[PDB]
Amino acid sequence: QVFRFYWLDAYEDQYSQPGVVYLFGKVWIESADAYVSCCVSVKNIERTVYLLPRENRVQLSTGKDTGAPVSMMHVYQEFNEAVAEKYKIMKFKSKKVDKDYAFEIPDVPASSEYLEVRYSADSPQLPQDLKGETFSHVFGTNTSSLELFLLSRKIKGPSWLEIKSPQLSSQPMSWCKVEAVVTRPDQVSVVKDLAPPPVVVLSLSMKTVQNAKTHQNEIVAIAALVHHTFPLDKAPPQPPFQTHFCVLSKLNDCIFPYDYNEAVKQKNANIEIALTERTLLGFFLAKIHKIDPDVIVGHDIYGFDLEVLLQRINSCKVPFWSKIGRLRRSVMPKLGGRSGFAERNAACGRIICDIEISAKELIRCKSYHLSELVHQILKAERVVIPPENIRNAYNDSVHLLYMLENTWIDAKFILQIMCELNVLPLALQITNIAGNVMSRTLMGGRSERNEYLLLHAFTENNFIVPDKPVAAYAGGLVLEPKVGFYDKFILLLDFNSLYPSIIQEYNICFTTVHREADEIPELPHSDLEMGILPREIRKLVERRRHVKQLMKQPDLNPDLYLQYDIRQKALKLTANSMYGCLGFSYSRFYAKPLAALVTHQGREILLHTKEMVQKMNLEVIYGDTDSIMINTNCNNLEEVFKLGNRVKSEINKSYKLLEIDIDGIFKSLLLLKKKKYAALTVEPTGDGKYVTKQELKGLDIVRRDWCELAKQAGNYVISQILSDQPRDSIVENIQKKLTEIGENVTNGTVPITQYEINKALTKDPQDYPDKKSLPHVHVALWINSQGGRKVKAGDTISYVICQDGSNLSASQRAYAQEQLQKQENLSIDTQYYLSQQVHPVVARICEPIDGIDSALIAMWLGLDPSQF
Amino acid sequence: ISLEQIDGFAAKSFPLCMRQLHKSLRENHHLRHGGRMQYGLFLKGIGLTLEQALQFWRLEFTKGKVDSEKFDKVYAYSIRHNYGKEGKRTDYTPYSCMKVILSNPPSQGDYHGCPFRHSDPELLKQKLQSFKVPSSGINQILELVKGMHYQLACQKYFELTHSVDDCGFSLNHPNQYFAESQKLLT
RNA sequence: GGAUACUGC
DNA sequence: TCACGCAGTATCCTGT
Ligand SMILES: Nc1nc2c(ncn2[C@H]2C[C@H](O)[C@@H](COP(=O)(O)OP(=O)(O)OP(=O)(O)O)O2)c(=O)[nH]1
Ligand code: SF4
Ligand SMILES: [Mg+2]
Ligand SMILES: [Mg+2]
Repeated sequence: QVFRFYWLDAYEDQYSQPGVVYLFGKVWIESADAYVSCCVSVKNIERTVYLLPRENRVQLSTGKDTGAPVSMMHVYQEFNEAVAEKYKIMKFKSKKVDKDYAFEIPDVPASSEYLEVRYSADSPQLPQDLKGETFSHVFGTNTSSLELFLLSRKIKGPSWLEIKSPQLSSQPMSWCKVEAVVTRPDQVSVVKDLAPPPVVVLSLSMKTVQNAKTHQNEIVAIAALVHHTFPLDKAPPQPPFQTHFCVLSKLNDCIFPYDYNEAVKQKNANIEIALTERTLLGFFLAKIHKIDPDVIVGHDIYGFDLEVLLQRINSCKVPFWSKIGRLRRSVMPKLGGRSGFAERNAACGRIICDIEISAKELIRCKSYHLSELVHQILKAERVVIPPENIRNAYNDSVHLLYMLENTWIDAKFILQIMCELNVLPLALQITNIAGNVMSRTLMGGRSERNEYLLLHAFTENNFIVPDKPVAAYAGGLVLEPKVGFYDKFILLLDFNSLYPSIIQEYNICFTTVHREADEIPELPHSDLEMGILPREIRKLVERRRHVKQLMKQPDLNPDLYLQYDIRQKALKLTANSMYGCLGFSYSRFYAKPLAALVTHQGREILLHTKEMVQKMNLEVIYGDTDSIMINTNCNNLEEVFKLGNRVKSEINKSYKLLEIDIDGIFKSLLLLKKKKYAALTVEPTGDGKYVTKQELKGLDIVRRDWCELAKQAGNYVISQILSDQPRDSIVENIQKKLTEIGENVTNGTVPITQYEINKALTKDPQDYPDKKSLPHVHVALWINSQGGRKVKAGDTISYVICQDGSNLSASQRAYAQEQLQKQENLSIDTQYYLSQQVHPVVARICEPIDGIDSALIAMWLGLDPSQF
Repeated sequence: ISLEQIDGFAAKSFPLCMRQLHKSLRENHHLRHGGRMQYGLFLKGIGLTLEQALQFWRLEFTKGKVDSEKFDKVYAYSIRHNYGKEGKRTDYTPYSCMKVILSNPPSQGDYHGCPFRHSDPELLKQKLQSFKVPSSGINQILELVKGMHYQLACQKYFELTHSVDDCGFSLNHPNQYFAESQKLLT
């Protein structure tokens, strides 16, 4: 009778079914001795509201204070007589609860005796500002059903749940294989200490064609790779896919080249050939229903894939669209909205993994296109099928099979990328730590995770959480640097988890600091008890520390090490966001005072540390909000380390939880400007020996808005400047290289790929009012004018600057690389690249180096040294 | 034209708007954006060449406790653009009195715009008194200002300051003011 | 004055 | 229905 199942996703519809939450997941069946999909419908999640009594009766805010003391009986009587009848509430259950509160609503005491009213969700909803004669405020009027369920039942992330006395379903309500109905929320509980079960995964890739007349994208091929036992707590399985299925549909006009029958016969029997897009979509829906994946992964799934899928299903009136999801519904969700919430609802109950979002969150790359992602992660080359050749490929069996295999290879690449980054296990870990739903975690963003973390933390500790919403302060301190070149060891001292440690040490929390609805609040007293925000922060920090210890294990696999590093980064970011949300205007926990205070304390700390270093008669040359660079003025590494230790201890002697550590020993340093420098980090191997690794921070060479050519040039220059060669020789070499570059440009020998400049779009192409002045936007517009996939906000665009005889400014002469390769009037504007890409960068890298000045550099490149 | 003589011109030929802008510039060695645009366009109109204007602005701003390289980094492009050297590369004409009156409205800390329109009557009276204008002339200028015909007020200023009974020209451009003053004097 | 980028923590 | 904070460097434009 007891139903034990692992829950993965939850879906609620606030408008159709009030008080119903649809949990989805896996259940164990002995008859098939396997795991099957299950859908449990929790019903009757009653609304709960909290009424705050007044200290003195007020005559409906007309006569003001009357002097009559108010007790819980008065509040209950007022609610039963006036409010209930007025707002059409039939039946409710009321009790008294002593609850604490510290947030941004004034006149609400720290700890008060609220009246808790529980009534069904079918009744109307009380207004937020409802004020009577005995109660001054109402909390929880617009709380969602899923939030109430998760917080009341203390459910945090995917886990094992036990249901007592489940009930069957009168009629089918889901496409799963097992169903159950819970008539109360108290019947669901969480059982700890059990392993996650395997979850099916389907990686899908689509290939379409734009029919010009309708300007609508038509699907011509789909490929999918399916794994039935993908783990959520172990390494990815090798190979990453078990089975596969491919479907290919003839266009509305073209016909097969009278050999597709033989081609498919001799190739394989797993390819399904259909004649009309309706049949293709129907077969895809049937296959999805049969396989029943818990995770569907793809590239641009939220943006293009699922949107086009739903659009084509609607256009073709393909029966049983709800198969795409897991719940059987009649009316399609409205097509539109921000991000992919409509797409998420269309696929309700199925986790969706867009490798673009996960790649943006986890790693950093110049471009997040599939080709670049495959190049940077899998280290492989992906061929590109031109958009204009897919239509023409319906002229030979070989070409059509090649197109289908290209789709298959794209699906395989997507699955491999998913496996490499550990997207799924990391998503599970983050979701468990925070407490949100997994789909929300995989949709990206940071606000929701911290929101749910603090929600759980406060609810567990008997608090009333706020109601969901319906350069503003000083930050860090950047010390003025002593720009130059340093040929001696530079000791970098960095604080460990600065802001989290500040929150812990000084006990900064909602319940500790006294805010007043733009001045820095005073530090909380030291006689209090640690709040909720500090404790949570501590937990996160400890997690990170443990991961770091794992990373420190000797003789560890490279790949695994990298994974651990990623994990560490994630956790760090989580903590930092737990700080940053405190100053997020649209956050559920906006506490700008607190955040300000945090930053202020950080500044103070840095100042003090600098002072101490100077009191030790050392030299301080840079610091960015938690760090100090010290010019050791020595060449004996051991001695440097000794000094490190010494100062380290000294600093630590002033703090309890804060700590400072040696973040690196630079053999040489080239400090150009605030947050722009390069160095040779010293990694010690033992016996006094050490290796050197080049490190760059903020230089144009590590920026994506400069032509690769220039970047490489600068890199070479840096390698020359940071070495130990005699300065004169260094300069000579630099000159030589620059001249080489000049020649390579003048003869046009440099590969075209090196002439590209990449830039991202913050808005859509149309919103920019400077379509002419902004080059990248121009290119985007051209792309959208062409007959291929459109470019939208967040999509990086690569462009080249060329010559056309227009005699316009460079900003107006941008062109797509393909365009340059196609048109017979466009040639690369050598001059520009030599004058505004290589020369600036190099000059800024050579500013503090004696013997090299702008003029000279220009000369070495063949430019005219007059206007420089 | 020489930079040094520019100050001299500010004594007589400069219309009151440019006089106010120049006084503020020499008092503080810095102008908000509107003042920069207006004064740069006017100095372009009088004839200050790109090299001359660059030198003047460099020398004036360097005294404001800013890095020398910062000027070439930031304001050089603006100075070039005023002379149609970059961007669309258009020989932008000097502001017309109609534009100045209907251009960006000055606020606290600003000194651009037409003083006759953007100065309170008491402030305009004080300024006119400061320039040793005869009491009758100051009263006449104030009366014209109250009539919303600020261009006529500037014409009266020109008549009084140049010791000419009638201006003889319809003042509709600050460069016209400077040209008429130069014609009368030189 | 404004607009467009992306580094640092 | 959404969306972490702030400090800092680099480039480019201002007609109807
Ligand atoms: N809100 C926010 N703050 C950040 C972020 N990254 C860094 N910070 C701030 C808060 C950190 O405490 C402070 C110090 O920067 P660090 O890179 O040295 O990180 P932290 O000291 O916390 O840890 P670590 O030195 O890597 O062990 O900078 C971020 O992504 N978001
Ligand atoms: S009327 Fe024209 S020239 Fe005279 S002060 Fe006003 S803006 Fe300057
Ligand atoms: Mg740190
Ligand atoms: Mg400014």
